[PDB]
Amino acid sequence: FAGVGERTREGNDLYREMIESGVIKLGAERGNSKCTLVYGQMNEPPGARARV
Amino acid sequence: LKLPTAPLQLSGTSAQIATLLWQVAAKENQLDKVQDELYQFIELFKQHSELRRLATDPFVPTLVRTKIISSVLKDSGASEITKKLFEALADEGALSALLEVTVNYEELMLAHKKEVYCTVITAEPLDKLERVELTKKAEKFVDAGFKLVMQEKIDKKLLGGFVIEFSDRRVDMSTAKKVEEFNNFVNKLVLSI
Amino acid sequence: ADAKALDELRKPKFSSKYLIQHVSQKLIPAVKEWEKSYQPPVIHLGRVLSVGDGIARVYGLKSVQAGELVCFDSGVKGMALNLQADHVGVVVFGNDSVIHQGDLVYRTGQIVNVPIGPGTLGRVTDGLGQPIDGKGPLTNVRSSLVEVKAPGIIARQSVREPLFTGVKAVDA
Amino acid sequence: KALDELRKPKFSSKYLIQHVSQKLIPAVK
Amino acid sequence: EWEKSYQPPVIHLGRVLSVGDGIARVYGLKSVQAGELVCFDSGVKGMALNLQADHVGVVVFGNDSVIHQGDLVYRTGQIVNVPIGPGTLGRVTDGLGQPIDGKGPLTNVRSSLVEVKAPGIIARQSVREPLFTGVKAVDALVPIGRGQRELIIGDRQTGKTAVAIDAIIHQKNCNEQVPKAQRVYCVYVAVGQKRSTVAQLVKLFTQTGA
Amino acid sequence: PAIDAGYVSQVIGPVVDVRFDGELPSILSSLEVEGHSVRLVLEVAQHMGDNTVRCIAMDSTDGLVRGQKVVDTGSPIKVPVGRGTLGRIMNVIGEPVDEQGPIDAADIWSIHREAPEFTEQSTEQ
Amino acid sequence: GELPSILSSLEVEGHSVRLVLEVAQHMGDNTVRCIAMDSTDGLVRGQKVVDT
Ligand SMILES: Nc1ncnc2c1ncn2[C@@H]1O[C@H](COP(=O)(O)OP(=O)(O)OP(=O)(O)O)[C@@H](O)[C@H]1O
Ligand SMILES: [Mg+2]
Repeated sequence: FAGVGERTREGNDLYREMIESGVIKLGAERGNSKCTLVYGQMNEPPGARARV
Repeated sequence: LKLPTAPLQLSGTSAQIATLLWQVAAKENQLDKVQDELYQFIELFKQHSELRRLATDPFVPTLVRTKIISSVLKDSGASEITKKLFEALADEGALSALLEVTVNYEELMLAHKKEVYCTVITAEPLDKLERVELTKKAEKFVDAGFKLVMQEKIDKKLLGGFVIEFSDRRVDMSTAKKVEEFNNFVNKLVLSI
Repeated sequence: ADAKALDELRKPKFSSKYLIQHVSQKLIPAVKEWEKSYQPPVIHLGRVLSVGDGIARVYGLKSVQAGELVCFDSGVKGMALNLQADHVGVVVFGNDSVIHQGDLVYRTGQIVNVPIGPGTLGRVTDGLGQPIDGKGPLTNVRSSLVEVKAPGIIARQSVREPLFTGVKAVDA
Repeated sequence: KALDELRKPKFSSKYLIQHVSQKLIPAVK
Repeated sequence: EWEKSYQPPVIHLGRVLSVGDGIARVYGLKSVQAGELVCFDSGVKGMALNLQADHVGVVVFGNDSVIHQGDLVYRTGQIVNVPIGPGTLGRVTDGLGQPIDGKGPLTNVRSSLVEVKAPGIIARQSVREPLFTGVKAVDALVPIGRGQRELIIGDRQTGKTAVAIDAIIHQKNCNEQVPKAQRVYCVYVAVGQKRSTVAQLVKLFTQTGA
Repeated sequence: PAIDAGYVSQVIGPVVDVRFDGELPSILSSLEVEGHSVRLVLEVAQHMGDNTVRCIAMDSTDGLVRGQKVVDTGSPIKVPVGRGTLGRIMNVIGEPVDEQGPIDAADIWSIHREAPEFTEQSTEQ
Repeated sequence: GELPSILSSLEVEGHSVRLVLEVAQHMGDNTVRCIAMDSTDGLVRGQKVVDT
């Protein structure tokens, strides 16, 4: 999931709802995760949102 | 009127002052008195910070900037071409154009002693006969009564022959490229038969 | 006119010093008779080159940070938007009719600040934190930057508590 | 480098040579 | 005869002044022609488009990331050309004729200029013979002769390629039935499309036989 | 340490010009700014022409002074890739922004590459 | 000398009608840009302008 210039609240919502879905696993079971998140959300300067 | 022809045609607004400076210094036969007086002024800006304040600082008044320059250049036998140029560049605040005029004054001067620079790259260092046979090749690459100086470098990536480099063109009569220009001619021709 | 040809003019190539030695003894007498016509030179302070449209172009200010409060000698604040090679473009927090060409621009050394704290509670301030309610300066307060970056994903949590508007259509 | 302030000139006039030519030509004998 | 008539050309050089956004401004190159292929020393080609008095503006045929300030750009002496001939049939080339289908070099082909003067009044004759599209809304209502430029204009996803593809596919069906003199050889130029869209079209054209 | 370490020449918002005294960085190279409060990397966008590059800041530029030392990393922005990046949150420059420690990486790939070639496409629906 | 402030009034010395200029900006190089309150026809470069 590349979040490019959207809400940071929505980045926190997806991240938290993937932890309770088991899509993201934290700690020593990190390797059993299925999703990686890249976030360049709408508070970033326009260079960071142009490359994320 | 009638001014001398400048040898080179150059760019604008700082190279255009230098070709006017060359033309009034070619009329007066002062082509090297004006040149080293430029070279003195290049050195004059390096040592005196209040002389280069008359070229960068925008808050220097123009009545000050043309009176410091005129009352400093009134003696020491400067060319009338020079002290008229420098009050003209101080009237308009164009004293910072002077590094760029001096560079374009050089290119007009070096094309007046048709001396053209060079670089010859060969495979191994030359003989004294390999030197003499090569200028006979190389002064047919300058299209007037020009003299080539030379600069000799070596590269065994070349398999004999030479590469003449003129800083705006090169000519490669080296046999390392004559191999490649031979191979691609016969790699093109067997595909045409 | 390439820089290969311009950086050859670093090293001296005159071999004749009959005008270097002459004007080096007449330059300092020449500058000395024109000193009440020189504004004093400016390196770490600033001097206004152009002012108009609510943007000042400031010569000097060699060590302004990008986007910091500068202070004109009129007392007006500015913010150094673009640092350019030759000038600094500042945007004037106030009326540009009181800034002139030639004015000193002082550096405050801080990116744009407002007073924050408990003592800003109760007050009517302007767009820069200066109070306009007339009841004094702000006390019990400290300066904070106005362009803080928002907290990231891991610094947040879900929205759980209600903010009651008191408006009936809204809170229903 | 102390001469690097003068490497880039910019002028207040597009017609700078038309003033320079009005002072360099009468420097000729 | 090649070796007895052989002098290497002088190669005129140029220095890259500035480079960015696929444009390189070049100092020098004083004998370059307008619209001439240049060659950067990074291997990437270029075309000299506006020859200004102080620099040359070069549009870069490729990624401008390999070009630096002060790089050597050499002129090739030639206006921009592509390989023409029957060896281009069946091949997928790029915008300068270099093949991108991975089937080797273009054999049996000849380099010709891409900017040719169009044939004038005395070189034409009347468009009289039909080009059958195979699309019956076209061949009945808006029929197309041979030598006629016809616009397919419409919004997105309205079937403009499908009219064009069916003209190409139908020529294959017609080329198997006519004598050798009147056979239509199609060229499809795909400008600015996806590469997946183009690989779907050469898959359709291989499967149909077109 | 002197050459291939340029200095900030002008700052206009997100766009920084750095002047390098010799050996300019390539276009798309990453440039670190020394002495900033946060890690400020700059991606080289243009060569301006007088030993100056024009580059884009990946973070805020409020705080940049016109002499600030800029080191070149000699490569584009390179981010951690692999199966070690799964379950992590990264920002634009590959830093973890989820406070879960450093991202162990199979490789560190640059974020700039070309498209796959025409021979590399797959036409299946 | 010293520039007039922005919005200051300038009177042009010697003109058929009283011409009042209002300073709009400081252009740099000791120049102000002004908007005229009357016609500028008949105005000569180098005419004296008095700052009020
Ligand atoms: N004659 C037709 N009959 C049935 N379906 C069609 C016809 N023409 C096109 N389509 C369908 O409509 C879709 C749009 O067609 P097409 O790709 O030709 O449009 P286009 O004008 O090329 O659009 P664009 O180039 O903007 O994507 C295609 O998926 C195609 O399958
Ligand atoms: Mg289409």
